Amino acid sequence: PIVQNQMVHQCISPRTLNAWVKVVEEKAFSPEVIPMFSALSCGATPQDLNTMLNTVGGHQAAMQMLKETINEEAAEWDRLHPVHAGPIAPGQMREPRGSDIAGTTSTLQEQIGWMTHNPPIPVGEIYKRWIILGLNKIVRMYSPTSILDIRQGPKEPFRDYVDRFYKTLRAEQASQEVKNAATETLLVQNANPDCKTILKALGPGATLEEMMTACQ
Amino acid sequence: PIVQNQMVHQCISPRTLNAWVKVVEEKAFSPEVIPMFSALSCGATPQDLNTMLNTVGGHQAAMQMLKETINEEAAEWDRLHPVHAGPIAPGQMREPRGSDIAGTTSTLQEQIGWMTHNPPIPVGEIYKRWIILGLNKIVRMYSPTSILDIRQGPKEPFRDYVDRFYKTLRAEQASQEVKNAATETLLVQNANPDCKTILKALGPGATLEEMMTACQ
Amino acid sequence: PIVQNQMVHQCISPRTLNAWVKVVEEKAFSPEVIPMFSALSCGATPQDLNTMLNTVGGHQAAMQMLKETINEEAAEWDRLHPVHAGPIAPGQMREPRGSDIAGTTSTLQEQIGWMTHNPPIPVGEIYKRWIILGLNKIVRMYSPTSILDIRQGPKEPFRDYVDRFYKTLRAEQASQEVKNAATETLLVQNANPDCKTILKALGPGATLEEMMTACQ
Amino acid sequence: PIVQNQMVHQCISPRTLNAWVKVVEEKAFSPEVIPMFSALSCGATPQDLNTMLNTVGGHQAAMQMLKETINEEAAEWDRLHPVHAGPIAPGQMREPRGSDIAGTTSTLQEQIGWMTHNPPIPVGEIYKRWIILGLNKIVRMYSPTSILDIRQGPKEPFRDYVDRFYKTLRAEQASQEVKNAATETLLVQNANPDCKTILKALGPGATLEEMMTACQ
Amino acid sequence: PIVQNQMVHQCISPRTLNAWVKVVEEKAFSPEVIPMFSALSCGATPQDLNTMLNTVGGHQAAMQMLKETINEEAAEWDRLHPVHAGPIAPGQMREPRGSDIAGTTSTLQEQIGWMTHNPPIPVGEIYKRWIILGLNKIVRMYSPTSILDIRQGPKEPFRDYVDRFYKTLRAEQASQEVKNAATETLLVQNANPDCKTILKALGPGATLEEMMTACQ
Amino acid sequence: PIVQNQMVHQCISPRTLNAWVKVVEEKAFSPEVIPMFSALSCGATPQDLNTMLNTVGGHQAAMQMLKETINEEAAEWDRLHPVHAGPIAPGQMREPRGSDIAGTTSTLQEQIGWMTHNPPIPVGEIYKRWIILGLNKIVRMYSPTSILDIRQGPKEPFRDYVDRFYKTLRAEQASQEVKNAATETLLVQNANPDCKTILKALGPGATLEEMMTACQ
Ligand SMILES: O=C1CN(Cc2ccccc2)c2ccccc2N1
Ligand SMILES: O=C1CN(Cc2ccccc2)c2ccccc2N1
Ligand SMILES: O=C1CN(Cc2ccccc2)c2ccccc2N1
Ligand SMILES: O=C1CN(Cc2ccccc2)c2ccccc2N1
Ligand SMILES: O=C1CN(Cc2ccccc2)c2ccccc2N1
Ligand SMILES: O=C1CN(Cc2ccccc2)c2ccccc2N1
Repeated sequence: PIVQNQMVHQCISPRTLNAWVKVVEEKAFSPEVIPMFSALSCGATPQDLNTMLNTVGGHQAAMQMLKETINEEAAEWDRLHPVHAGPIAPGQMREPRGSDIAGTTSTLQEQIGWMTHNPPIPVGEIYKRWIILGLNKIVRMYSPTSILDIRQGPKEPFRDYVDRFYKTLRAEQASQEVKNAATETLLVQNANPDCKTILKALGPGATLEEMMTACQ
Repeated sequence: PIVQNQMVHQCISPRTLNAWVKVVEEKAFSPEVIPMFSALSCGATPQDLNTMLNTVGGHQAAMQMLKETINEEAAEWDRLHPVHAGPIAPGQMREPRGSDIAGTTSTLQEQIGWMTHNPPIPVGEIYKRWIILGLNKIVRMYSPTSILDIRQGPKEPFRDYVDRFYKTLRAEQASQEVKNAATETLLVQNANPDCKTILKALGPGATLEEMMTACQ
Repeated sequence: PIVQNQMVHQCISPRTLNAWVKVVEEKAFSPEVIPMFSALSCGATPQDLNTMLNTVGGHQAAMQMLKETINEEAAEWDRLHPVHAGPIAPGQMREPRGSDIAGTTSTLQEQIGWMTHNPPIPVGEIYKRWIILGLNKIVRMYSPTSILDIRQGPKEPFRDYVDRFYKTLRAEQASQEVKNAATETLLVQNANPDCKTILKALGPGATLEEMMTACQ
Repeated sequence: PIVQNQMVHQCISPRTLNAWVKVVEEKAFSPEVIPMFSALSCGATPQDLNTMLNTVGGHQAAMQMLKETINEEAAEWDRLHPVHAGPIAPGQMREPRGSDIAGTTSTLQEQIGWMTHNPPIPVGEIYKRWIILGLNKIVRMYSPTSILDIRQGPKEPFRDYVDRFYKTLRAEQASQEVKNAATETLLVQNANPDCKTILKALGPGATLEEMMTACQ
Repeated sequence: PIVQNQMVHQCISPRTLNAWVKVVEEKAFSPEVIPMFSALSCGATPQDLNTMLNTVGGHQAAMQMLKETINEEAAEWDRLHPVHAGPIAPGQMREPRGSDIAGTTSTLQEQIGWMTHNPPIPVGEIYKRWIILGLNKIVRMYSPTSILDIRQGPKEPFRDYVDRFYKTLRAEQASQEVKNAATETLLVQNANPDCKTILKALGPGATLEEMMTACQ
Repeated sequence: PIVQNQMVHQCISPRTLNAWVKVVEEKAFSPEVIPMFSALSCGATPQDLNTMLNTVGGHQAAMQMLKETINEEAAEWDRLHPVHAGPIAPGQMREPRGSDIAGTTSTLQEQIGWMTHNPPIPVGEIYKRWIILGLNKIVRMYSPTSILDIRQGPKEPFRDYVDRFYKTLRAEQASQEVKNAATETLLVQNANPDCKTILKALGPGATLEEMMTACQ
């Protein structure tokens, strides 16, 4: 990555490389893997971002969908920021293309130059955005269960049902508005008869704390 | 986080990310997880605090109650510190809102600016307070056992009973006044007949050391 | 803790937090846990000392006896160093109370101010002393076996007997004078008949090396 | 390696040495091992590159093919950059040969001199290129399965088939053009009858996301 | 310990504390534990040396013999370097006693003062010498087998016999002169008849390499 | 070791000490242990080199052959660089002897003085050379199998045979000339009849890549 002490390139650490590989091995495309990807790639160059994706041995269908997302974003970058086709000014910073941000057509030195310019051209953060957009599509793709089939079992603790409910909603990537809203509708409709009766009785404007307390 | 050598942003470490994920995996919302959360989030930006919460794959009912606690606190921040609605002074520090402290509407650069201002606007510590208040509600919620059902078994060592007693009291979050007070009342009432007889005999003003020595 | 490079606050490390939690999990209140507590808390602020104690999930009877020891010491600090009750001199160092040393009524900034004053008011070391005094009472409390029941088995190697003997004496916290003295008395009385005969024959002023060599 | 704080030699870390040995033990010449080799050898001298290859205990047929690749590249370096045969200018930088880049005929000091010259003679990066070219030949060699035998099982989830497909294609080292192209041909021909029918129906210009969604 | 960047006190690391505890748990007083003790205590203060010994939970007979060795050495230090009994010169370095070197009567600050004086009074290294002398007595004590009972089995590879032989000799702490000398005498006498015949035939002045090659 | 930030002594790390001990425990005198020894001893003083060898608990026949190799090299150093026998010039650098390089007769301070002189007297690297020469003799000694008994099994994959072949050749320490030469002779003679027929047909000047491809 690029770190302080002034802004300089540092080798990606064995600890970082290993954490990323292990999390994918243990968690595949469970949603929590995305924020972990983001955090492990703090200060990453495009090269570092390619390194972490390349070190993954499985999930090559995901990696191939991911490349499709990156080309779409690359093409929209190029549509928005076309670069003049002439030869570059001797010893001057060339403008980055989509493929330069994705690190397919840029060197580490070019990447350093952009990310440490004043002001920075933050190619690391631009590419991380493309990748995370791509990873989110995959999370949703690999979400195995519709929220509509998350229903509380006759003998299932309400807390365990809410855990499954909100885990499913996270993979299906319903926004926060739909997370706080489902609280007074689908969460209750999908509750078992006993709890549903208690939750109906509470009235509307019940916090999730109040609902969860109410169903024991 | 933000650390010295002057005050600068540092990437959250793989060691830190992994410790937090593991403690939640092993301990869920056992009370000792909260002080561990606090310590692992030493110097954290709002972004870092969101990162540690986001990296958690389970407990999504807790994470959703947590968001409710954060909105209540956000709203009370906004009620107490309203921000002028105008466009910002070029290159000047804007005042943070509830949502800026919770890191939903603030950038890392804004967060750095606040936390490294002279004097600091300590948005990291303000948000950690909201989160810990939220986590404590959850600890109490997930405390499975009333102190009233913690009673010493006929053949249970007094020390093991006191361990269960004070573990339960910690999850139920009785204050220190009620921890030092329960010593001369509920701890004795909940003791087995043999030990209760010994503890009655000691008289009042017996230290817990004295009680525990007295019951072998 | 507080460390050099000048004296500055540093976050307690994940490695430190984890070592302390694990040692308590593996060793409970075996005496060797105390010197390990001391070493893991090198340079600790009162806050850090509370952090390490708070991160412990079990042993809440011990943690509650510990608080009793800390209040006694707090009260003796207050008896010895009363603080004037007036409002503080603007931007000046207030004097610490018992509760400020125990970190219940002091901020991290106050704690830093004291421990980095010239000369230091070493609140970290004052509190570590209180805690270790408290932990030693607990070690002795949780010592399961009187030295008087440590007797060499008919077929037990003398070395294994001496190991049990001096382990017991450590938990029971006999001073060094009583450790070097027990050598020519209780160690011999508690030996098996065969070894006792050999040890009687050696005469007095036999080193433990000489005794252990003598009993094969 | 060579790192900043100015450009200086640093010992290869135990963490780095161990990561490389373990990845080869776990993954042999699975393609993801190459980008991991590249990342673990960030800032490496030729000596460091020889160190990581030498620390490998198995795969000596691979290590011997690797040496053949390195001699071919060494010979092409020498063909392109012949060095004058005279004795060197006292205290001056000699020009590197193939064998000097491969670290068989160069000292660490010479390697440091080249890699830290202004501008650098980047012998570390030149040698890493030779080695990675050699490692890629081996990956392809050790790829056990033709893409032509990757066909979706009657009851095999389309996602699992695509994973095998694109894993195989990676080991066989088909370029990106042939990865994005196989999408509308061999991936579909190799699908099971049910999915093939669905994929035929989609028409051409279907994204892999669209195909994978379409086959459930 | 005391380290450079000028000479300053550093906290003993969790990694160091844990390595020492584990090596004693795994290896007890096998001779290789002593050089490991020495290396783990690089730059140690007397306090650090007491910390590593105190963190050991077993082997309290050894720890008690160790204290006897330390008092003997302390007494010989005092016999050789008596200290004037007067009160100290305000703000001046007092001379260390045996008990000050063993860290029983000295503070960390005093220890720092001595070890960082110009020239250093190297109390860390003086105490490490006493301790290692004490640990060596214990290694020999706990050596279970006389070299005289190390004899090659009828079917035991000569290499395995030599391994047992020289392991035993190390615990029994025969000097290097007696290690290189035993080569042409006891090693051969203790060999099995077949190998003994081969070794007799070699003649004297045979290297251990030559002997080991000769016996297959 | 000795490291930069100017050239200064650093404690050998717990990580380094542990890596070396573990590699010997897992790999004994498999050839790959030597380059790992070299890499773990980067910047080592003679003292550090003795520390790593001393920390090894087994293989005392090897350690004793090793000492014989070190004395031979010590004696050749003394034959080549005799030292004047007079008393040293006050506060001046004495010349090192064989035994000073092997760290038996030199202090750490003397070792630092030599290795940090301008120019350096590189006693660390001189001793590492002696040791590695000694370790290589042992690797060959402990190589269990002649290359002549490495023959491809009727049903053994050619790749697995070549792996055994070149592993054996590495332990037997045939030079690179004999590794690249054995390719067109012994590798083919030792192949099974089927593969031998294919390899004979290829003709001479076949790469190992070509041979391995040819035998499936
Ligand atoms: O090296 C790389 C480059 N890219 C970007 C890319 C984008 C589109 C097409 C090819 C490559 C990548 C994307 C995803 C996984 C791994 C990688 N590995
Ligand atoms: O990213 C985030 C932001 N917040 C604050 C928030 C507060 C209220 C509503 C939405 C978000 C959060 C809170 C809890 C767990 C995870 C997260 N993750
Ligand atoms: O936060 C804390 C504060 N104290 C001191 C205290 C002293 C007396 C009464 C309450 C608190 C403490 C003591 C022991 C274990 C954990 C803690 N945790
Ligand atoms: O030491 C080395 C040197 N080389 C380069 C070399 C190149 C060609 C011939 C001999 C040596 C090497 C290559 C591959 C694996 C290990 C090593 N180990
Ligand atoms: O704290 C200590 C002090 N000493 C030196 C000592 C020397 C003689 C008598 C008492 C103490 C010690 C020696 C050995 C193991 C542990 C320790 N722990
Ligand atoms: O301390 C040491 C010194 N030497 C050199 C030596 C050389 C020859 C004779 C005695 C000692 C050594 C050599 C090999 C293993 C361990 C060690 N340990």
